[PDB]
Amino acid sequence: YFQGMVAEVQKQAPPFKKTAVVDGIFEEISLEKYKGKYVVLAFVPLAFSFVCPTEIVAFSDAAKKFEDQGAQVLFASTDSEYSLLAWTNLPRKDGGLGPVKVPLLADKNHSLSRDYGVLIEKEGIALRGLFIIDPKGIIRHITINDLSVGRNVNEALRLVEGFQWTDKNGTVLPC
Amino acid sequence: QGMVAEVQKQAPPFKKTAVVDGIFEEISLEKYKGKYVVLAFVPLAFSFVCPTEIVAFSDAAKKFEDQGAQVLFASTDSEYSLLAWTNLPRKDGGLGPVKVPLLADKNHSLSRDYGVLIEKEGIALRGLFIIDPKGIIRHITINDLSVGRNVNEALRLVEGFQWTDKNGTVLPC
Amino acid sequence: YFQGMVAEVQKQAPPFKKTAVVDGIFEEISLEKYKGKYVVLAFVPLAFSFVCPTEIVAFSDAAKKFEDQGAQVLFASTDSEYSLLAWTNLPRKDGGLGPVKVPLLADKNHSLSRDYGVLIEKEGIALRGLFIIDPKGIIRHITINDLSVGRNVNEALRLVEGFQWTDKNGTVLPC
Amino acid sequence: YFQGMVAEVQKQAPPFKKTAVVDGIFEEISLEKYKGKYVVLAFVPLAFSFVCPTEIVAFSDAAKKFEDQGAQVLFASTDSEYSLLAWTNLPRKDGGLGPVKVPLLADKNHSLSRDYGVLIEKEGIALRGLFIIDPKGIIRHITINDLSVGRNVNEALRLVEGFQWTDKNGTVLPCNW
Amino acid sequence: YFQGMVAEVQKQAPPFKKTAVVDGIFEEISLEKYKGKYVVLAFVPLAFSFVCPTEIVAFSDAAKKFEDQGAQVLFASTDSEYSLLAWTNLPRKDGGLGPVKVPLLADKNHSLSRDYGVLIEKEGIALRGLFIIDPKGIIRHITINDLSVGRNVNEALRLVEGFQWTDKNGTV
Amino acid sequence: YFQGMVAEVQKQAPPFKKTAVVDGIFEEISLEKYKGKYVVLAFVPLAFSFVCPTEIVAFSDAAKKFEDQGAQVLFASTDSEYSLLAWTNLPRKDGGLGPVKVPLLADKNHSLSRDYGVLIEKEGIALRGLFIIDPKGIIRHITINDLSVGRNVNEALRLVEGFQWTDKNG
Amino acid sequence: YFQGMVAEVQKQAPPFKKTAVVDGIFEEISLEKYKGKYVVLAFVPLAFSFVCPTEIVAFSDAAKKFEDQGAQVLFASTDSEYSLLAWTNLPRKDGGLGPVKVPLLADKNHSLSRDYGVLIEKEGIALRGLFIIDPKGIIRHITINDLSVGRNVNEALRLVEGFQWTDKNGTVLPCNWT
Amino acid sequence: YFQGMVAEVQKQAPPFKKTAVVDGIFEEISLEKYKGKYVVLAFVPLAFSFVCPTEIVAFSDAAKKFEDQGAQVLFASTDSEYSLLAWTNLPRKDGGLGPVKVPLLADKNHSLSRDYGVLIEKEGIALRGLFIIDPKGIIRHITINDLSVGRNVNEALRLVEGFQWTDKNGTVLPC
Amino acid sequence: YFQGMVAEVQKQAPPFKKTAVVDGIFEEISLEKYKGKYVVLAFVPLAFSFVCPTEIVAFSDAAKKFEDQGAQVLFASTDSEYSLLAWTNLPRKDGGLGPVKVPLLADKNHSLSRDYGVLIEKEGIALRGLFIIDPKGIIRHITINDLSVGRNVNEALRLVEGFQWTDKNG
Amino acid sequence: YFQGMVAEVQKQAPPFKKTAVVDGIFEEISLEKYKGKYVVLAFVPLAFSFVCPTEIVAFSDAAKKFEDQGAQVLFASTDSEYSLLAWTNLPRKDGGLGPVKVPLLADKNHSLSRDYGVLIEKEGIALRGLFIIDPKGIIRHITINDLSVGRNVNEALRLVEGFQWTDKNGTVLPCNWT
Repeated sequence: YFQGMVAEVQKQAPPFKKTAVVDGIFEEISLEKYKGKYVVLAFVPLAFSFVCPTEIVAFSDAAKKFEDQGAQVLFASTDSEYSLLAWTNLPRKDGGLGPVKVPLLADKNHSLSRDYGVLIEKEGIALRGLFIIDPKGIIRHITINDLSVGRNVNEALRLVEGFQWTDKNGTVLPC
Repeated sequence: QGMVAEVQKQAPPFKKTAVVDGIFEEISLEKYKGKYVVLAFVPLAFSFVCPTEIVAFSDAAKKFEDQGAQVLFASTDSEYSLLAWTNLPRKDGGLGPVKVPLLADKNHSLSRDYGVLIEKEGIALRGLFIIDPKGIIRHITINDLSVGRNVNEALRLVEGFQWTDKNGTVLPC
Repeated sequence: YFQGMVAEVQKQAPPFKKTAVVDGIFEEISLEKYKGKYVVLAFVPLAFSFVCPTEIVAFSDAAKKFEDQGAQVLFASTDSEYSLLAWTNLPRKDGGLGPVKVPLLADKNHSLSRDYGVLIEKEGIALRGLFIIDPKGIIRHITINDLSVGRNVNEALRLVEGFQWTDKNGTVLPC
Repeated sequence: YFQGMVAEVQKQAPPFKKTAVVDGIFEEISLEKYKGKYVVLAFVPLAFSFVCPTEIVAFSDAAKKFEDQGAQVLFASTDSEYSLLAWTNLPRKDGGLGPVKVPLLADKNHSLSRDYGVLIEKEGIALRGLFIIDPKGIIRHITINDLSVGRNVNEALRLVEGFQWTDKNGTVLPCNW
Repeated sequence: YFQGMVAEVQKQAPPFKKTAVVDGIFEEISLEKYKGKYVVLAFVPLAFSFVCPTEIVAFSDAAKKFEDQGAQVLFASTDSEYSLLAWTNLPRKDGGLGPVKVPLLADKNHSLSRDYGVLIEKEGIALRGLFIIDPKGIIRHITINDLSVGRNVNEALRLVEGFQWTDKNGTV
Repeated sequence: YFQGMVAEVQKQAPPFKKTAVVDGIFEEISLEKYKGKYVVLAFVPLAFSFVCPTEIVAFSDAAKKFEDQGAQVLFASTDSEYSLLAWTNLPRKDGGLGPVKVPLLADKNHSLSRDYGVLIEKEGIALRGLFIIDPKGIIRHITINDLSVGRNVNEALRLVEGFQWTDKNG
Repeated sequence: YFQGMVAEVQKQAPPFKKTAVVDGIFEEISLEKYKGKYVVLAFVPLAFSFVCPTEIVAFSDAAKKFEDQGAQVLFASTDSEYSLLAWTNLPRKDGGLGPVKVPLLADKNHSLSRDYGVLIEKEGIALRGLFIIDPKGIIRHITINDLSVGRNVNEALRLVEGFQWTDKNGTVLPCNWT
Repeated sequence: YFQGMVAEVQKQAPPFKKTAVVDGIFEEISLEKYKGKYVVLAFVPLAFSFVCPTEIVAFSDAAKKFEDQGAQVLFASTDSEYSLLAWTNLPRKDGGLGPVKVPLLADKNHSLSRDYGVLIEKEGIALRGLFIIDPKGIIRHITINDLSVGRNVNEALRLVEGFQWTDKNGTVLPC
Repeated sequence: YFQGMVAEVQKQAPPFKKTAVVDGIFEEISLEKYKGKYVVLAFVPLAFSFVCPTEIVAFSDAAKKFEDQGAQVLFASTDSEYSLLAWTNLPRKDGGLGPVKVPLLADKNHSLSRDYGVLIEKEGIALRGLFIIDPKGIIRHITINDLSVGRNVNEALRLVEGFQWTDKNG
Repeated sequence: YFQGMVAEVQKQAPPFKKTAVVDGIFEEISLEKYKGKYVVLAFVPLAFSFVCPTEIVAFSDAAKKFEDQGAQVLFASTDSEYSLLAWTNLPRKDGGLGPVKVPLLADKNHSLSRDYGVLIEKEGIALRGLFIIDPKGIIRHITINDLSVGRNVNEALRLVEGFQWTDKNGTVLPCNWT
């Protein structure tokens, strides 16, 4: 990897070091921290708002399903740490997300959304990306949607599992 | 003019020789404006991994016709390679006569332009792209070569936009 | 506005038409709107920031005075239109900014905090500023103050009163 | 600082060395002279301006308040050291500035007002700029009142005195002073 | 030779390394494997054409007639090595090319079709080329035939014979 | 075709104008002249050389077969027109060649042999190039040999007859 | 003449537009205003200085003599028009300039000196140049001296009246006479 | 001094080395030769040129008045050294110059006039310039006369005797 | 011909218009007036030269010799017309060449000297050049000796004497 | 001569190396070969050209007169090596120049004709050149004639000796003496 590249499947993923909200406190999160696992990132338009984050509630509520089986879930938004933290902090009648079981990252300089070729430059928001990274820092799987349609946590899950297994074995189940 | 197919933007036009029911016919992305399109790439003509996903992929046609969507496969393999790979039976690893167009990107323009081309290897990737009737790409999937994509994801995601784009209104939630 | 520059005193203010939360609704707001009036532009901390009860309340209390004396204030920040809303809805007794009587002008794509050169792209945060802009669009009083300081409402209305006086009639006052 | 950056807050202020009128005699002034002790650099538009001289007198009275806090006041304009020295040497009552307790600067070569962004290129004069410079030579505040309005010395004083708080505490105080 | 060049007569042949089919097994045949020997480099464009490729069977059946003079036969095309392998396993009756004793190089990225300059960049295929490369790696020969017919078998022997006799004895 | 390009199969033939020996006398020959017959444009290395005559006599003697099939035969070289004409005068026993029935184009400034890129520049000579041009100005065949072995008489004639059929039929 | 060029004899003189001190009031002086007369353009380094430079006085009295001979004197400096104005309103005995009958131009933005090549960039003053510019706008004569020494006014008038004469006759004079 | 700038006031005199006619012989004159003296460089229009006999003779005649304050005088032109030679031999009485006691700097490839900027590009002669240089190599005064006004022995010298003294004093000089 | 070239045989020697010494006075000559005749331009090292007046008087002496064959003799040097004029008015005792019968041009500003490529930028002088311009404006001949040898006038227009007869004229 | 200068008087003679027809066989000729002698280089357009080859015969039959003085004659043309061969194998009655006493250089890639700029570039031929070259490899004389007129040998010799004689004493000769 060099600085100046956009993420491209099969190639080294751009590294980060960023402030993050973990279980209600501030923590510094990097890609090197998780090297040795797979790391899943998913993007969303807007904090503290509608659009019905079906997929985010799915992943975060499904966080456990990722953890044991060998995957690491990460969220991201172009907000600052204070908005994300406040939006896990506050209750649901205040428009909160409630506490979640996965690490959340604040990219407030846009570096990540720029890195993976998601950011909408005019709107300062992100399309719906889903990217999967391996323990060597390579991006195995990417899905991207427009902002009217959601995710599938189970598709990503089994695909993760499969790529994991096939890496060590080098085979792939037939058909 | 690197077009670089990207989500929520116009689809790059391409015109490529393709097989429609065992006969040579020119297929462009122009034909179906007004209809959805799912453009899916396969690694190799006569690949070595497994036949019987492929037999299941080639079988699904009516499912995108009911909800008003077109299926297309493309590869950097030649038009002829794809044809002959429909003409070989499945027992030998082939296909047989099938109902889906098989696009030939040998010239590398299409696959390059959508960013699924591996420039060193001159082979396609696991790509899948959804293009709406007005030309905007609403979805893309990419997997690493070794594991296949899923027809069910495409089928679901096309109808999500069927209903939501159809209404013209926000939805609860 | 050349499609260039940054920000400079005198020469006409960079125009913008974006969005804002005015009194809890999203009114489409442009600086074009306020031609014929003075406009005072003020930048604020990130959502859910860390500040005392008095300072913040002050400028909401004087919010009405700009409406009175013949001028319009624009709160703005590199924050998001939705997050800010969340930070007015949440009442003060619970730690939220509470209701404010001025527009909160939302720049999440960094346009506003970019034209005026207050954004340090590393932090994604805007430094304090006061820009006096006449009905003609000319930037006259520049203030970069800095993160920690109160936006002085008596200096802001001193500016409104005095500048408006000197261009409205033309005689200064000595000394 | 690299040779042609226009001054920007939080970054090393452009260093200068310039002819200056101090206490009726010529002296060279540069950033490096003042090291850690703060510096307040203020520009004045014109020597022998028709504007009220009072803006200046107050500054002298406030200089001592800047001194007790470990700060230093400075003045600058595109006028040459003869115009500025002539504008101090004439009594306050006769239309000049008379003697004052604060240094001046002769920018006759127009370097500073550029590098610091307070210059009007066509007029070859300075705006009302105010720069507050730190021990390590960092610009944490700038204010520009255009040309029709002078500055507020109690404002600037709270700003110096008040940034010493954030510096020496290492923290930001929403309500403190 | 700088990289980026096109094949030129009396000059070093552009180096290449590819995957190639040998008797139904993958092998990396590169170029250097054959140093010290004439190297017959032939391109056959995309397969599956009505016209009869009977001439290639003359080479394949005569390849022991060739090899005795110290030559290595190679064909190539822009298909994938799995594609080539499929057209190699398909018998000749049903439109394939079943038997071969000669390596078939798959260059789909075009490095081989592009580097010796037999290419149509828009068609992603070559013309019908042949390059005879001496033991030093120099291109001694260039033939290019159009798409309608093909090349000629005895010509290659006549020329390779000629360059053997002339390169050995010095007399022309 | 654009100027500066090199010829190739399927592409327009470069135009040129050159001094040439025709049945013993100078003439200005240009490619556009012969549009409407096939044209076999070949090159040969040097005047008063050794391998050349026995080869050249082959196509030269065939002039009636190529003019019967509606073709025109041309050789070219970087030697001077004078060297070709004198060559044509020198009789095969003592002579290099003997008089001949086919036009011969001498490019002494070297620009032509550049145009089709068969010229070996460092030596200022040309290989044995073989080009077949149709009435539309398209090259249907190319052969590039080295200097030690001649081409063939039968192959060009067989090829011209071969492409005629596909042109007119299918 | 084009923007950015340096003043050179035999070429069109760069025009000028500047705020100037004319008889106690501000007036903007331009070159097109004098077309039909010669213009003697001069420069002085700094207002409110010592050593009572008398070159200026010489160009004032001699300005009377020019207008008698039909020429126009102009100074200039990059001192601001307030410094110059204050220094004209200032009586001479105090170190001031006293009253003056010639226009005095303010170069405050340095645009003119860069075009006649008399500007000192790092010191921000103008050399002592002397340019005689005719109705056609051409420079026939150049005198540049170091700032420390005054010009000879008598030579200025000598040659000025000189080139008006030679311009009328269209031929050189072997021996100057007065 | 950098090659390509055309002299200036206060700036190093361009170095040059040019064959010169001195008292009927050829000698190499470089300005380095005169380091430690003042040097004066004047340009005469031509050789055998039509000019008043009295004006030309008087200027040449004074090398004593320059020597007495320790200064060297030099004339120059673009003609070849042989033409100027013939003009120093050819008696004044005949309409010529006559013998002359100061070197004659002739440059027929024009270098000198180019370095000092008096080269008239399309003529090939220089106007009447006279330059004063001190025992450093700095240019203290520059006069470019038009070709129709000769020099003034008193105006060329007066400034010289003045610079010797104003420099020598090393003290400020009262009004 | 181009603007900025030097000079080349057959590329039409750069024209000019330049002040010339003619029979003792100044007269304006260009390479125009002589269209229709040949012109021989020749350069000499110096004016007032200390070297060899004899060859010089012998050079000037031939004028009618070029008029009879329809040719015009001009010389050129970097000495000014005021520097070069004085050199025809001086007797031998002072080193004078004498009054001469052929025009002598002063190229002081170097335009020509540089144009024809004989100039030495360092020395600021021209080597002895010779050019023959034909009525049609084409350079038919050029000779350039180094400075140590003059011109054989026989070598000067001998070539002209040949060109008259090559033209055939009838 | 920096490799990409064109032949110019007093500058290093361009180095060149060529196959040549000398006395009925080939050979390699270089400028490097002769260092220590002068060299007189002449061009002629083409082989079996129907302008009279009297210019070539002149120097050739005179080759020894350009020798005893310690000089060497060189001919060059754009012809091939077998073109000059065929052109030396015709006796003069047939239009050829027969055997020759001087080296005949064959430049068929033009490097010599391009180096000295005597190429006619569109036609790939040569004008009639004559150049004088010193032992130190520097061109002190150049003559170009059109194709229509030859090059007098005697004049050329006259130009050959004097340069030698004056190089030896470093003294110029005012008035020439055979």
